[PDB]
Amino acid sequence: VPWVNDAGKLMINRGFRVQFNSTLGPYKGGLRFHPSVNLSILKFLGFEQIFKNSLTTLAMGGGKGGSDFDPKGKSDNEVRSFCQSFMTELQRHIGPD
Amino acid sequence: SDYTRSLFTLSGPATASEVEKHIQNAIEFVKRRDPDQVQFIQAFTEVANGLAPVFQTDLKYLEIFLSLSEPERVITFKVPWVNDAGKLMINRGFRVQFNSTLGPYKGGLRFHPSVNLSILKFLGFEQIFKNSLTTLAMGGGKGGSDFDPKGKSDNEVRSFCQSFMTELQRHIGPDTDVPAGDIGVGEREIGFMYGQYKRLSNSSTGTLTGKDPKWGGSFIRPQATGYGLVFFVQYILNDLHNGDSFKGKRVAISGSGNVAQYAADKVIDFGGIPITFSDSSGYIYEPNGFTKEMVTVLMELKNIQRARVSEFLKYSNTAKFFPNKKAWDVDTNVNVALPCACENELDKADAEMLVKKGCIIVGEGANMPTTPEAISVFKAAKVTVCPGKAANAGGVAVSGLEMSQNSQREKWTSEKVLEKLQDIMKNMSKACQEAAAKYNVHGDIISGANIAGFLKVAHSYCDQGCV
Amino acid sequence: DYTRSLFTLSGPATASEVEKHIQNAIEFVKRRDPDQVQFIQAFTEVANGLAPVFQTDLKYLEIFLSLSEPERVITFKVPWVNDAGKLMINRGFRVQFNSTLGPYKGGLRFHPSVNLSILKFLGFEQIFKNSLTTLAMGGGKGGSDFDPKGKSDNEVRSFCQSFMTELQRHIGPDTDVPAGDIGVGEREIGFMYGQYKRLSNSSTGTLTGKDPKWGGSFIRPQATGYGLVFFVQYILNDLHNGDSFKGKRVAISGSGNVAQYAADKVIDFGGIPITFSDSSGYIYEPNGFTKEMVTVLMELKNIQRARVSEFLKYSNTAKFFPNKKAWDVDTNVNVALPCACENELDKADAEMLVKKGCIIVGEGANMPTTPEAISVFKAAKVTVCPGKAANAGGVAVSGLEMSQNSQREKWTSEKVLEKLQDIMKNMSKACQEAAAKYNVHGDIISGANIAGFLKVAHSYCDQGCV
Amino acid sequence: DYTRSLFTLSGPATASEVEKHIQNAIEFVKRRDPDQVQFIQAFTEVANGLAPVFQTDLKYLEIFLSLSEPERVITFKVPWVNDAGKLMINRGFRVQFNSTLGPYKGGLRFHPSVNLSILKFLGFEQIFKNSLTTLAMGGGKGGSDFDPKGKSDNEVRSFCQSFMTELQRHIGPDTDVPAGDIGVGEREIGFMYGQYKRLSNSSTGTLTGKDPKWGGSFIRPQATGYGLVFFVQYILNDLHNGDSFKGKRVAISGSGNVAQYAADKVIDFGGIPITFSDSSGYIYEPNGFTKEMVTVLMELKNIQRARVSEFLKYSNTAKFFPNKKAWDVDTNVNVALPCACENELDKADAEMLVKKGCIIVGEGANMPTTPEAISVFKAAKVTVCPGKAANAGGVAVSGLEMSQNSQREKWTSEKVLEKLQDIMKNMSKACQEAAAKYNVHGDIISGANIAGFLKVAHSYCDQGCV
Ligand SMILES: NC(=O)c1ccc[n+]([C@@H]2O[C@H](COP(=O)([O-])OP(=O)(O)OC[C@H]3O[C@@H](n4cnc5c(N)ncnc54)[C@H](OP(=O)(O)O)[C@@H]3O)[C@@H](O)[C@H]2O)c1
Ligand SMILES: NC(=O)c1ccc[n+]([C@@H]2O[C@H](COP(=O)([O-])OP(=O)(O)OC[C@H]3O[C@@H](n4cnc5c(N)ncnc54)[C@H](OP(=O)(O)O)[C@@H]3O)[C@@H](O)[C@H]2O)c1
Ligand SMILES: NC(=O)c1ccc[n+]([C@@H]2O[C@H](COP(=O)([O-])OP(=O)(O)OC[C@H]3O[C@@H](n4cnc5c(N)ncnc54)[C@H](OP(=O)(O)O)[C@@H]3O)[C@@H](O)[C@H]2O)c1
Repeated sequence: VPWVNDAGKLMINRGFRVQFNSTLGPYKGGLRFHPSVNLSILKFLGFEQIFKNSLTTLAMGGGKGGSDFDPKGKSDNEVRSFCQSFMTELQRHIGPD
Repeated sequence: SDYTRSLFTLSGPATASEVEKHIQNAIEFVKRRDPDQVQFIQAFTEVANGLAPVFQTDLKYLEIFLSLSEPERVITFKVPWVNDAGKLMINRGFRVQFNSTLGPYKGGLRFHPSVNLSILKFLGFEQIFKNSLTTLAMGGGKGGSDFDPKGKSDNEVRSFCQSFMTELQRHIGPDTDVPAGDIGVGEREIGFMYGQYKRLSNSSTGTLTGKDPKWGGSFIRPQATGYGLVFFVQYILNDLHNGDSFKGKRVAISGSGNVAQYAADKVIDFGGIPITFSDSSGYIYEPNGFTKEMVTVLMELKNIQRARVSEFLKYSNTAKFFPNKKAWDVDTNVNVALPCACENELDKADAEMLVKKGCIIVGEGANMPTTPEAISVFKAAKVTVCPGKAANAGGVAVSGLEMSQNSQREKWTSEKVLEKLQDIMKNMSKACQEAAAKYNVHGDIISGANIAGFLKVAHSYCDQGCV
Repeated sequence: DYTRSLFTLSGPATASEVEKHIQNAIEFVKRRDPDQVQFIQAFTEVANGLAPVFQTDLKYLEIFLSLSEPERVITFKVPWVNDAGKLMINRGFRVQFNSTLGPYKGGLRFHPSVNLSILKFLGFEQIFKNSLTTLAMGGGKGGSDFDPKGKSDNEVRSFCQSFMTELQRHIGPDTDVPAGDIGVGEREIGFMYGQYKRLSNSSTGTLTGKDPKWGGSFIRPQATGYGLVFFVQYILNDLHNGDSFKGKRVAISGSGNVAQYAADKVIDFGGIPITFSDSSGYIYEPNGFTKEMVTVLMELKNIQRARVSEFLKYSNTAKFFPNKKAWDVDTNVNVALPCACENELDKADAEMLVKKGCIIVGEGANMPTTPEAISVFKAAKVTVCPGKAANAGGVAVSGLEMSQNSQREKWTSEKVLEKLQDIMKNMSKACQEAAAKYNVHGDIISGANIAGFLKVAHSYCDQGCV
Repeated sequence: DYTRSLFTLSGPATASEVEKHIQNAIEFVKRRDPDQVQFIQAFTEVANGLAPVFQTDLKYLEIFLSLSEPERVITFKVPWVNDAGKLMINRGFRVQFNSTLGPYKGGLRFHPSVNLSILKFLGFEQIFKNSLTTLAMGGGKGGSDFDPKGKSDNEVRSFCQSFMTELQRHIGPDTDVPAGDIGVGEREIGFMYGQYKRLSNSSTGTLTGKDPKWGGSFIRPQATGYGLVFFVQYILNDLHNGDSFKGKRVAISGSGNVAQYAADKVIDFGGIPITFSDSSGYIYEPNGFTKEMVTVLMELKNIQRARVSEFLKYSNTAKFFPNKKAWDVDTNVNVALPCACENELDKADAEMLVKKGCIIVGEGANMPTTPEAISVFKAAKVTVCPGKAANAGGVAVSGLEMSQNSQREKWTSEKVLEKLQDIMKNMSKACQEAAAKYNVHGDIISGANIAGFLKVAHSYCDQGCV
């Protein structure tokens, strides 16, 4: 995820979307922006999310995603720039169904 | 002019010691992001250290290099398939789409139980810069699976290939990502995957390379790496050794596989005399050289009989075999050394032998054949070393020519493909020479290959807005 | 003709009949777009240039009218954030005028004056210039009212990325291949290419003018100047009974890329370039500029950004005349190549050139020769090669760039140059033949109008007039 | 507020300062589109109606200006072959103005007067009318200068199919859902729907106004008239402390669909409709029209296309007055419902109605009440229900049609009617609350302007101002 901060400097962060299971429905799960984020954590949350979503009785599968992007210390405009760049790639892999 | 200067935090010239520290900071940052990707960390380190002269002119290139070390896209996916017993099996599939600045992601697929993300990232990262060296419009990538072909029936490999391509087809295409073969993926696997891709996409395009000539394949594929090595060395001899040539030169070749065989054939076309071949058991030696007829016999022994080099004495009264020794040990003057066997095969002692025997140039057919200590010996002796990442790129170069033929919907003759491969090696050799002279030192082709490969990607990356 | 029944007007017509029908067409265009001053004027000028065709068959006027409506125009909001962090909104356009002969092809202009009327006039004319190249290219034009002046590199990047975020939805390697223009050079093409590649996840020839390292072509810098000389050389051969540039004194105006490379190619053909110019004046070498002298001039203009007068420091034979046009030079001139700007060659300049011995004019710039200057040349039987054909070398090489991308093969410089020369050979022959066919022999301006129009018109009817 | 830093202007301003800023905004809109007279007037009128909002925070003026640029406008040539076998070319349009709250939504107009300025003005206002419905709908408008008058059914079919051949590329059930308007009724909706389904190979709610047999909704013909009466009914309850239509004599102007169905719903609520009108005059029933009498009037107007005077043949009690407006009727009038045309209710008409006892005006037509008429009503404390809210019933039911298509379920007539009433219930409440918050209490005209705008502006900032 390349994005330009308020100082005009290019920053590069890592984005993830773990699409774990779609048996009962579309992948469903939150996005976490935090410096601690990595594949192991998102897989653990996404794996468990399959079965919590199953318990709801609704047609929802399991997934989880996010980035190591750290919101702390960032201006509103810097968050906007990262969010737009993050979704520029993510949109290719998601959708209402 | 410079349109991206404001984007970079690191900038300006730097001393050698400042660059060494910054490289350490970059390495540590890469480690923190991927603490246990040992091969990828090592790959980032080796490429970075080869670029110190560029970083000394402008530290912005180190920031660009770090940004290139993050893949644009990595796809991991479950691959379900049913074996011949009717049991469900699950394997992991990968496609590392590392960089597309110069063109579509390009890189092979490996099916082997050792495959994991770290290995595919190290191969994909280095592949960006070799593919840049071909001068062709190709990015860098790598993929595969932990699926183990050993012990599997043809039908089981077919089942896996179809399920694997069922997911991969979603992320590749003729203008996006063109995979190829590697360990565990040869013509059988390329054929099975191409059929599945064609069926799902309902199209006939050059989305894989390594295809059969009957459906989109290219000539010169078996000969590409050996021929390209000899083409590269020939041009270095003319440009850097004032009109020198392979003509009349005794050429010690190590290895007896496809690279060694076809390097010898092209050496003969250029008038050189190949005197040796080798394998893990020893080396064979012809005092007056091997002819094309003799190479043909050796090719049959290795490719059909699967014999050792010693078997060749059965066919030649002049041949001599020396057990448990390297080709570099041969007692005769050697003017050109072509290591085409494996990494670290030419050590400090071998290089010292070769200098005394009269070696003027080394051409690497294998990957990293020359040890660091051997390279230092060659540098002091003024023996040119042609780096493998440039000299053995003929195989990937022909894969690019296969893409060109598919885009043009025209199958080229053997002669046209060969001329194009030769022209690619001419421009690659000139670019390595020019980069070395401009940035580090004249005649250091190893430095020139590192610089020329990187800079084309980095400048294009800035042209494109660093996205 | 399988489309004959679709059109009401048919058969030959007198000049007065053609004028009446053209007036009815113009009025219809005015009612549709009452205030698009530039577009109405462009439709009028092209229609009047096609009178020889309309007199043979009035059906062509109805075809011309149906071509005057763009297939598709897209206007869109472009939001972007400047370096002060403030949201700015600009208007973006892509006029996809006609795709009969190939994908919509045409440049992008970033300038505060840009509006729909201007882009429609440029896009309409671009259909017929692109037709003349003989390549499979349609016609279009686009851009934005974004003003690059005063903008940082980063602000141009932000705008370019947002602009292409919308534009990518409507373009493609087989659909619409834009290029550069005023305000859109190497910087902007690179920023837009990167954004397009990221969004489409593909590496294709959807823009031309790219750097040779990623899909670009050789000869692009030299394309317009080289093509101008190729075209004049072939017109001299075809229409002036084997004549050539050899031994001819050539007055060149301008000292930019077009003038520099036109001079280089003139020398290759044995011509003698005697002048260069800029806004300050013109320089003159009585025995000509050599390739070495041109190289010195190129260094002065491209590196030092100097005036032409600086060249006198490097040549003792050179003379500088301030505040004068190259056409004023006191010597025999056989060829005039205006390569500076529109309206640089006026009636008085043309009368001078005729007296100095000028036999042919080649337009490297856009509309350099005024209407009265063209009348003087026509009455004197001095051939004028229209810019729409003669300066088409740039768009020609952009088409060759599309071929190289489709072939995924970078041609050598020599192959591109041979391809460009063959294009200019066929263009000159088609201009000559069209002029002769319609009874205005030697009128290369008419021949260029007819050849460009007719290939589009006939192909349009072949395709069912959709 | 996460978008504050993006806007240059911020903070409160006096009324005169806001007037200066609005003038600067108008001048900017004028320079961008110098000759779009209708659009400039629409921007001016909406901006002046939002002055109270701008006074609290000038950032809302910058947001309003950014909304005035369409996200996307597509213009395209429409070729079709008429019954004589001749090729005709018309211009097609789709202004996709704003999608902040949902897919672009707005009708299509086939009329020779159609141009970009008119469609932009209608599309811009459609953003805020659709916002008022509380439904997830953006704003848009489209059509063609194609003239249906004099055309055979087959020619309309040919044009509709060619028109949708291009339009389908830019619309979709989640992208843009067009509807009917002048020149585009059931016939045209059916022809276009068939073409869209064939090309897309899908059956979705990409058009509204469809027949109930294939994706259509009940209450579509009655929606605007019924919704007008619902809106006034709730305003009477909310602002006039429990008042209602019951027992009220209602002067209605016009005799088309809006007037007819408003009269029917007035009767349902216990009101007495006393007048109808057309360009020739008005008819008057001293004891009111019954539902049966309205049914006779509907047959006369929709079949036979007769004048209102023709109703006197069917009623001995009816009186006809030539060359006069309904507001002139000599009797006590409690409610006025202008359902004919813009500017039909002028200052003199408002003074008459106040004297006759009028307590509320409900606008079925677009801008029926002149500014001077509005001044008279405010002094008399007569509430005016703005058309942009009161006549939103048609677009509201178009949204309910989208919901039924998304659910693949046809609702009963009663369920659609219930949802339409609830929408008008919430719309009236939102208008009053907006007026109260900005200290224009009881000014439903301002409350409708503010509620429609603010939902879009706040959502626009929520979404990052893209
Ligand atoms: N062909 C290509 O596409 C290509 C491209 C780039 C780089 N390369 C590199 O080039 C090298 C050889 O390629 P190839 O196609 O010739 O492979 P190959 O067909 O396996 O031949 C390798 C040869 O080297 C010999 N060898 C291995 N280890 C040896 C040792 N320790 N001492 C002496 N000889 C030894 C092998 O003999 P044994 O049978 O006794 O092992 C064999 O004759 C490898 O490093 C490969 O990665 C190949
Ligand atoms: N190169 C192409 O492919 C291309 C593409 C599109 C259009 N054109 C047209 O070709 C012409 C310029 O081509 P170019 O690329 O060579 O542009 P350029 O590099 O800017 O050079 C233009 C030359 O003309 C001179 N000039 C401008 N106004 C003048 C005047 N009033 N009197 C005398 N000289 C004057 C300029 O000198 P100063 O330094 O004093 O301005 C400069 O030397 C223009 O008509 C342009 O629109 C060319
Ligand atoms: N129906 C909707 O959902 C909808 C949608 C958009 C806009 N509108 C607006 O609502 C109003 C009417 O809607 P509608 O569908 O009921 O239209 P309609 O079916 O045409 O009815 C309009 C009525 O007004 C009359 N009229 C026109 N000009 C008049 C005048 N100067 N004096 C007196 N009567 C006059 C017409 O009589 P003649 O036959 O003599 O003209 C006709 O009876 C218009 O302002 C229109 O813009 C309605």
